[PDB]
Amino acid sequence: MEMEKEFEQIDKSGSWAAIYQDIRHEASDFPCRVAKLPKNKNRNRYRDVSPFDHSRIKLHQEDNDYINASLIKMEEAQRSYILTQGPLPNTCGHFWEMVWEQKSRGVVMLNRVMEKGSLKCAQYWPQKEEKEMIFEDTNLKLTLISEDIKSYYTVRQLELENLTTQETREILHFHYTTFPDFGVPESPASFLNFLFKVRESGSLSPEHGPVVVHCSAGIGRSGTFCLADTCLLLMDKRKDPSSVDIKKVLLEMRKFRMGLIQTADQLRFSYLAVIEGAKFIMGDSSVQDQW
Repeated sequence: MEMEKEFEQIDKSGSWAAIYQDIRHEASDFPCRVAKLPKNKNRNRYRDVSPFDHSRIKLHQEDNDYINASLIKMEEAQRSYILTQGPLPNTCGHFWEMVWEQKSRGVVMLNRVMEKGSLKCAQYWPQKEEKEMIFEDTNLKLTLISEDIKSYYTVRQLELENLTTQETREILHFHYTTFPDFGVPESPASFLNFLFKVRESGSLSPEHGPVVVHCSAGIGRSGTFCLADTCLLLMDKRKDPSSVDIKKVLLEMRKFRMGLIQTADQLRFSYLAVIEGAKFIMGDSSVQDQW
């Protein structure tokens, strides 16, 4: 496959930094006026990571409709993702309101609450069955239903209830707990196994609203997850591991949210994942068992 030729030639000449810088230079720049309004300062985790106005998710409140979240709509792949920052202590209600209004079935969390000894995300889901959470501002109730903990990720079944209406929904929470503080995993196997666990759940499927994906800023690891998934989908649709250009798909996604893929490392790991994942896509269904 042509992607494996490119990977090996970029590696051979140690120009990943150069390739990645090129992507930074060519990436879209759109306005983020609403994110930057004074009233929204405390709704943003990082001053340098903002949703573009044109693709931002709007909350359906007439109060303040702002949340730091972007709709990434991949037209050809026929997949949509919402990428958002890790909820702040004051934005957990907004987060779950978005999940509700967007009709999402899955939340994919790619960070730990604490990394590098600092808090990266608020504790926005309940950790015990008997202690549900109520978000008074958005009138939603959230209850931990079950939790399946594996060595490198955890899946939880949550019940989200709209207290206004009393309709309830099941949300699946996919928590990848072993993406390293620095660098990236040496093997994409754990990551791919995770992604396919999300896929098998139905969470990425067209019957539902777009999956919600976040890490701390919602661009690095979040970008890696969506990039790999979309690339594998395009390869599957076309059955042509050669026609799928990962740098172009990445640039396409960056039309919808800035900064997707934060380091040359994450770029290289993205190639790694797509290359290894394409073995499964192309008819070798046994590679999933070895992941």
